[PDB]
Amino acid sequence: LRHRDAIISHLNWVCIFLGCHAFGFYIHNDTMRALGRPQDMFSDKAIQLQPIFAQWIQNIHLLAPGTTAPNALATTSYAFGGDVIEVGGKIAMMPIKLGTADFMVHHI
Amino acid sequence: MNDFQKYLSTAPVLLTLWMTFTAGFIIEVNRFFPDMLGLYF
Amino acid sequence: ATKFPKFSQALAQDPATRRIWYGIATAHDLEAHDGMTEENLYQKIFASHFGHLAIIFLWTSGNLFHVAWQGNFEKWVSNPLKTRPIAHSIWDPHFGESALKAFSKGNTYPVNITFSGLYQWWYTIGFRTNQELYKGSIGLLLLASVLLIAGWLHLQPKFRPSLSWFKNNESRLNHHLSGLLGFSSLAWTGHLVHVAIPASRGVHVGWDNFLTTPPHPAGLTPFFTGNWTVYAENPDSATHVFNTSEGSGTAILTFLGGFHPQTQSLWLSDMAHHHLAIAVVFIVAGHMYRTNFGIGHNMKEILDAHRPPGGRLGAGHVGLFETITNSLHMQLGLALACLGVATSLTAQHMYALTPYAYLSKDFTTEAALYTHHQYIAGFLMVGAFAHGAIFFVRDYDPELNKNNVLARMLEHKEAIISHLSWASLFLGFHTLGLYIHNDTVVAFGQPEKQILFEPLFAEYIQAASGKAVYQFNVLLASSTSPATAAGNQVWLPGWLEAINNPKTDLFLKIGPGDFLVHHAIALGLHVTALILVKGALDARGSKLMPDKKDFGYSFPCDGPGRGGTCDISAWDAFYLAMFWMLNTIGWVTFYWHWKHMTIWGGNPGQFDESSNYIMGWLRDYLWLNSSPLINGYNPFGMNNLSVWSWMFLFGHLIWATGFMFLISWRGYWQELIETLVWAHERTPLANLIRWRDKPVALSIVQARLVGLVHFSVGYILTYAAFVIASTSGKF
Amino acid sequence: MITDFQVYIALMAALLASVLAIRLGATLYQ
Amino acid sequence: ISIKQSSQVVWPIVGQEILNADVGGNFQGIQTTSGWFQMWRAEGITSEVELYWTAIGGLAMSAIMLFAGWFHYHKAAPKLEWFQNAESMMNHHLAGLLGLGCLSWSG
Amino acid sequence: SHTVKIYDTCIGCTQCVRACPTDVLEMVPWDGCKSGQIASSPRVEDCVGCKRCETACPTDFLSVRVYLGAETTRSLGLAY
Amino acid sequence: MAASFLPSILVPLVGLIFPAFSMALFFLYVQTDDIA
Amino acid sequence: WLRDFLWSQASQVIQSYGSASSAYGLIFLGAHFIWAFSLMFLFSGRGYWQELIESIVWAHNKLNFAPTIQPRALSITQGRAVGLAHYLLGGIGTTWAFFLARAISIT
Amino acid sequence: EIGGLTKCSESAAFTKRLNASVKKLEQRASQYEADSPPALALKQQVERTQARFDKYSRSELLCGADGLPHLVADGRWSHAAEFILPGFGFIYISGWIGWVGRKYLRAVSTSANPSESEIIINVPLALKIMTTGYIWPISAWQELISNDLVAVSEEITVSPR
Ligand code: CLA
Ligand code: CLA
Ligand code: CLA
Ligand code: CLA
Ligand code: CLA
Ligand code: CLA
Ligand code: CLA
Ligand SMILES: CC1=C(C/C=C(\C)CCC[C@H](C)CCC[C@H](C)CCCC(C)C)C(=O)c2ccccc2C1=O
Ligand code: SF4
Ligand code: SF4
Repeated sequence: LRHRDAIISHLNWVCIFLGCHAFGFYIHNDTMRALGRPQDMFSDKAIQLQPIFAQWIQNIHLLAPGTTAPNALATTSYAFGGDVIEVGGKIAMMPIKLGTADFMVHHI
Repeated sequence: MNDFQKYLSTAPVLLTLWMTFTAGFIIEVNRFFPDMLGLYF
Repeated sequence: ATKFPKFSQALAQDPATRRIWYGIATAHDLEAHDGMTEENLYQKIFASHFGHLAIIFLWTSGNLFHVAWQGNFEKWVSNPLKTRPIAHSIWDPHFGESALKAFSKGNTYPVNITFSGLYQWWYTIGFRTNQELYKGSIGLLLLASVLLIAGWLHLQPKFRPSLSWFKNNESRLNHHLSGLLGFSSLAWTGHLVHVAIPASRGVHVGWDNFLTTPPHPAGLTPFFTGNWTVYAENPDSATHVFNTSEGSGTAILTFLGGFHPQTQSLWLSDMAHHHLAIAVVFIVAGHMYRTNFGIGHNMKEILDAHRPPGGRLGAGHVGLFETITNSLHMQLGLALACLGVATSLTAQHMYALTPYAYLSKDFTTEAALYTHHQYIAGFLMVGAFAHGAIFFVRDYDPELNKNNVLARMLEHKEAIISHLSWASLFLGFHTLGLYIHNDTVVAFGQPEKQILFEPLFAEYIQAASGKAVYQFNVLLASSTSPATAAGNQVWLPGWLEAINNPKTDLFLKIGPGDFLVHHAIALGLHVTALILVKGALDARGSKLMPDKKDFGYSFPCDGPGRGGTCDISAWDAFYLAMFWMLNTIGWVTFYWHWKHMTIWGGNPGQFDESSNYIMGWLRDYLWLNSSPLINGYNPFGMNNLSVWSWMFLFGHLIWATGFMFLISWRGYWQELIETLVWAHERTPLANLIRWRDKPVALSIVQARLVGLVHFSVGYILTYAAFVIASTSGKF
Repeated sequence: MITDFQVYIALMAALLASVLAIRLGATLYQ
Repeated sequence: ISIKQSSQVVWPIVGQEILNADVGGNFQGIQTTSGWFQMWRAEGITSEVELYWTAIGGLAMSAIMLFAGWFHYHKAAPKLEWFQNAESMMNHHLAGLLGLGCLSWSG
Repeated sequence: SHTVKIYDTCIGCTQCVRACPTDVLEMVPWDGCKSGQIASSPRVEDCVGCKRCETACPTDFLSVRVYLGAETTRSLGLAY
Repeated sequence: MAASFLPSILVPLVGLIFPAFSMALFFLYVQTDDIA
Repeated sequence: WLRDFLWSQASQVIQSYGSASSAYGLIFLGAHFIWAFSLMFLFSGRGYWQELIESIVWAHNKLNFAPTIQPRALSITQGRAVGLAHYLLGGIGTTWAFFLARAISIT
Repeated sequence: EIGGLTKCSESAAFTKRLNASVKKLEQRASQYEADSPPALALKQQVERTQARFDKYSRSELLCGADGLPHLVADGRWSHAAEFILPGFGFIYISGWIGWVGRKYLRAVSTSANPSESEIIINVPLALKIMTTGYIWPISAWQELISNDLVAVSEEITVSPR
């Protein structure tokens, strides 16, 4: 209660920073695509924003079954990597890859 | 029993019973006399 | 008065950012300014009016200049149906190469295509070359300079008119009727006969040769001999090719009726005769009032004489002359109401009775013009009621109007408001109920159970004007009717050809969907009127706030006491009614656009069947027609509709941002701004800089206004993008 | 087509209109 | 795999019976998405009679909870000192509610 | 500064004075009512315009009226 | 010199220079303590 | 998002009339309606509504009847609560109908 | 006929609609065995569809180009079954409801606790009063003539004008 002003002012600034950058990515992309400048977009085929930390974690979890969880025979979840699990011709789970679009949405 | 009857006499309980009864008779009329687009029979 | 705003001591001493905002928002409320007198008020308004007219003429001169300089008007004239008229060139350094190419289709350089109908209008009135347009632009630029000079001059001490001059009703009305309207209409007839009609007949008449090129071979001899029928003999034939001499006649005044067969627009001779008769009517009308010559009526005597002898109107109209004369707000309310009616009539009559050549073939322009004028009409009607409410707060004197019609409105305001509420509730209940019943029965796959009332009364009106489709043998649809035998003498053949021609918009065929949508429109009109009327009639006070007139037209609230008083002012009624005006005009324009899109697409039956339930509107109008708009740009490229896609999203964003101001209120924001001030004061290297106007949250009324402006701008931009992109990307 | 001279003429007329507009604005301000 | 799960059926009235979809298994109804069939199959439920008995027990437990609420408000209401037993409450809810619940479900 | 007026329907109940958060109002002697006192607003320079005084007033219509006007630091309730 | 050059000349003046100077002038006017 | 997610995937919910999914199209529409209905409460204030109720109470009194439980516009806080409740019901129910029609089609 | 319409019993589009609806129902029915409850339910739906289409055919209902019934509500008695007679029924029922509600409110206005009687209904008085609704128009006329329906303005509150 005695430093509420500091807490709220810093949270306000964090919100402005996050909102401006995360949503400005989308606004920038809409403007670039509308102007016929796809090569100037934030995208995989352009200026990239790769979620490298999430990808690093995904690789670690994919490698876990034999090494850091040696008694586990398979991964905790196929979303991290591995084969496609197929049931009745439909996909039950398969690796969920993370790129620029996933970066933008996670920051949203 | 007087107190319970007075509770049943409160506005929401009576509205619920009355609207349920009205809805029931509308539903039954449409069950036995369906598709009345006007009084043509 | 030592700081901005110098017109308000109270605002100039506020130490917060509020001082700036309110200054801007109160600059044109000249009555409230410090030290204002009535005479100075009228003089400043006069000068501001000169400035506004200068702005209008600059805008028109600019349209002419940009078309002349950068448009394709000569190519359009040579080939109207296969050219897209240009508005102006694009120069935008942010464009990519793809965008430049996309926006330069059909041309060598990027352009915007005009949807204002300027090409069709200028073509109809006789413009043929870029040089003529440029000359018009130059003339209007000079005229704007003249108006600016006049505005400056009438503020000089020897040229400021007196209050008596501004309050001379009879003379101003005489001059505005006979001169501003009647003589302007006569001069326009002169232009049509000398310039536009010859241009339509493949003959050049300009400043070079008009003194020696009579607009009729018989000259003015028939006019002065009273043998006027000569001017009607030999009209353009049914094979007349517009802009050429083939099939042309020589009539300059006619009453043909209907449309020119090739342009599908009104005959130029018919329009010339219309303006000549109008000129006579208005010049005659402008001689009614007494100015300086003994003859004529006095308006005060007219008003005071009209009291019904029975007494059901009480004192009658006594007191109204002084009330109107001394209240600029009542005068403005009357002007805005009549202008709103006239703008709606413009929208309704231009689509049906096409006045300009080839305009009915420019579908996007038709949609844009109708939507534009209907939205402006809505704004004008809302303004009329807002200024009525302002009049009630600031100008109405109960003793001057004692027992007159104006006071008796206040006397039965409760009956008026309650009955308007009953009408609104009835329309809403039954229209929404019928739509929902239809939606439900169609959802359960039983469309034959729909309730589909035939708009029999309107179909009867159409038949009475001659429409044969509905099998009503009444009046002009009846061969033996007296109306038919009389009308066949002048205008009936052309009118009957047009009205029974399904390719025209003259009395479009209607059915049950038209019935339901019309009752929805009536709901919108009644609710908007209810809000505006209750605001005006409760502007002076109510049971909840009996002394409301002491607090002014606009004020936030009267606090949380007495149960709570948010949005109690008359300004708040204006604010609430803006939403209903937008919703109503939206329903109107949605109806117009969907009916026309299905007509233009060759399948009216889609509207006729799917407009009877809401899902039909959502799916077959909005969803189906969103397609070209949303693909203006996509992962594969862009086309020239990408600007409309961007504007569509822009409008959605602005509308949603307005929601923030409308829903979240002041206290939250003020507390947040307090922490912002703390942060800035305590941050090194940034506290070297300080504000000189204390940051505060926006005020209660200011936030309502800002939310309303964001809402309205988003609404308008979204719909404009949709209507333009959908119509132009489909056809 | 509109010549360069005609464009320059229009711009001069615009400049006149702009100075008259500034004059009127300052006058209304008083 | 081919049969759509459905556990709600609507009566034929005013045409609403169209909501009884052709979900397969000689059965018409609404396709339900709350996962009941998967949970029941995971539990070992193979017959509708087992479901009926689970429903009967659910009714019995509902009545028991209602009586317990009446009893602990009107007949035997604990004192505030009883409620202020954070330590004992945590011990019971961890070991008894969560621990024994997990042990019995594993059983 | 805001304007605060007392009308002669005041019954001297002292409720507006107790409600005021910034001490704008005070009770003064008066022979117009049974209680022998009327409300007064000598310190309108400190009035924030909260209208708690109006919420507290028991008469119909109000006997104390707050009309909002020219804003100052004091009337805007600024700590900065 | 040609009129076709005017957009690339005038557009930066209308859309960048003019708003900046107008906004600076209005800021200076609203910050002025004694205007009359 | 507007084109490839909302516009594209709304196809099932808006084309559901006349099938077993028609309840979803109806609920889609009704949720839109309730969401828009909430904005009346969220954007307005009770002073206006109380003043309108005065005119309506007048009409009832003009025919010699009126409740002794005097009608009042909702409180400020209740106006906010009602507006928010209808907002959440409308928006969430719209997403509910949309998701369910889409997912029943794709499963 | 009226409005350039045609009787649904003479409308090809109407009969096409009937055939299409029946065909879709029977196509659905064809996927099951003849004795399955889905089949019986679908065939009952088929019968109800046919009965509805036939009932609309035998009526006076008019049909537009779409093959759907349209209602005539200009006041003609030849179509009175579409708006006028249902409207009579609605006015009668709604006047009954409103008259009995107003009567009950006025009756309990003089009770010991009028407000309590609005949130807790005196059921016997309410049922007695509700049974008197059937002569609501006559009662309304008598109340109007006896000056009990309409109050005076001097007795009704208003706000300052
Ligand atoms: C889509 C409509 C919309 C938008 C754009 C906003 C925007 C915002 N809201 Mg609001 N809000 C909304 C709807 C919206 N809200 C509604 C409907 C309500 C009622 C429930 C609220 C109630 C509400 C509350 C209670 C709060 C907010 C807050 C905020 C701010 C969050 C901080 C931030 O990210 O700033 C960044 C700005 C943006 C994200 C907007 C666009 C950013 C662009 C794309 C990038 C930067 C552009 C840059 C400025 C250049 C501009 C160029 C220009 C000069 C031409 C942000 C300004 C909060 C706040 O103020 O926190 C600090 C806050 O507490 N809002
Ligand atoms: C005959 C001489 C004459 C003329 C030509 C004018 C002209 C004008 N005066 Mg006026 N004035 C005059 C005499 C005259 N005045 C006299 C003698 C007095 C003193 C008694 C005044 C006192 C006066 C004042 C105080 C003001 C004016 C203003 C104006 C301008 C009005 C705005 C405008 O430009 O709209 C022109 C509009 C048109 C030409 C088209 C009008 C069409 C409208 C929409 C009506 C259409 C209706 C349609 C025909 C039929 C009805 C529709 C129905 C079918 C539904 C206009 C230039 C105002 C101004 O702005 O000055 C700077 C102003 O404030 N005048
Ligand atoms: C309602 C009346 C009316 C209207 C609106 C028009 C409108 C038009 N006429 Mg028509 N005309 C009319 C009546 C009218 N006319 C009459 C009664 C006749 C005689 C029968 C004509 C005969 C006629 C001919 C022969 C021609 C036109 C043309 C035109 C078009 C271009 C005019 C132009 O160059 O604009 C610019 C504006 C002006 C020329 C007038 C304003 C001039 C300003 C005020 C100059 C300023 C003077 C000041 C001293 C400057 C210095 C001071 C300042 C710098 C401070 C335009 C559509 C021309 C056309 O192209 O048709 C297709 C054309 O060749 N008209
Ligand atoms: C789509 C959203 C929406 C809807 C449906 C309404 C509806 C209404 N507005 Mg509102 N309004 C809105 C948005 C909306 N408004 C917005 C965004 C604003 C800006 C703040 C306003 C500002 C406003 C003002 C200033 C006024 C209105 C008024 C009205 C009433 C007009 C008369 C009428 O049509 O009665 C018919 C009633 C309806 C259409 C609503 C009922 C909906 C269904 C049919 C009822 C179903 C009940 C259901 C069976 C029971 C619940 C089921 C279950 C929960 C138990 C109507 C209730 C006016 C009024 O009060 O007039 C009397 C009025 O003066 N509105
Ligand atoms: C029809 C349009 C119109 C008219 C007739 C008026 C008239 C008036 N305004 Mg208003 N105003 C307007 C629109 C208008 N305004 C708009 C759109 C805004 C923004 C919301 C304002 C905001 C505003 C404020 C804040 C104030 C006024 C004030 C006034 C009054 C004093 C005159 C003045 O402001 O000096 C005119 C302004 C100037 C002379 C400065 C420059 C503008 C000139 C005319 C043109 C610019 C030159 C040109 C663009 C150069 C191009 C260069 C480029 C090519 C490089 C006068 C009654 C003032 C007042 O005192 O009220 C009583 C005041 O304080 N107005
Ligand atoms: C309005 C509240 C609400 C509603 C209507 C639902 C509805 C549903 N839940 Mg959900 N749930 C909720 C809140 C709700 N949930 C909350 C707040 C949580 C977080 C604890 C969960 C966690 C949850 C789980 C883990 C599961 C459901 C499942 C379901 C579905 C099956 C219902 C069932 O009987 O499964 C009965 C539940 C089970 C058979 C599994 C329960 C396992 C958990 C871990 C037991 C925890 C109990 C414990 C004592 C709680 C104390 C927590 C502790 C930290 C103090 C149904 C759609 C089930 C499902 O999706 O089936 C297809 C499912 O497995 N829910
Ligand atoms: C008021 C109507 C109007 C409007 C909205 C425009 C708009 C435009 N002009 Mg055009 N212009 C106009 C009149 C107008 N013009 C007139 C009458 C002339 C002849 C002098 C020109 C001469 C002109 C040239 C040579 C060029 C433009 C260009 C442009 C474009 C970029 C802006 C620019 O740099 O121009 C600069 C404008 C000037 C140097 C003169 C401006 C003269 C007008 C009368 C000023 C209007 C003031 C206005 C009424 C004040 C009120 C607005 C305010 C209250 C919001 C933009 C579309 C550029 C372009 O086409 O790029 C593709 C360009 O190169 N204009
Ligand atoms: C519309 C609206 C109202 C008016 C709405 C009111 C008074 C609600 C009315 C609720 C009804 C009376 C209860 C439910 C009853 C049914 C609608 C009809 C049944 C009638 C009887 C059986 C009781 C407010 O009072 C209000 C207050 C503050 C902010 C916004 C608003 C707001 O938007
Ligand atoms: S408005 Fe508030 S601060 Fe002002 S006198 Fe009343 S209670 Fe005191
Ligand atoms: S103004 Fe009102 S609250 Fe204050 S003393 Fe007088 S009656 Fe009491």
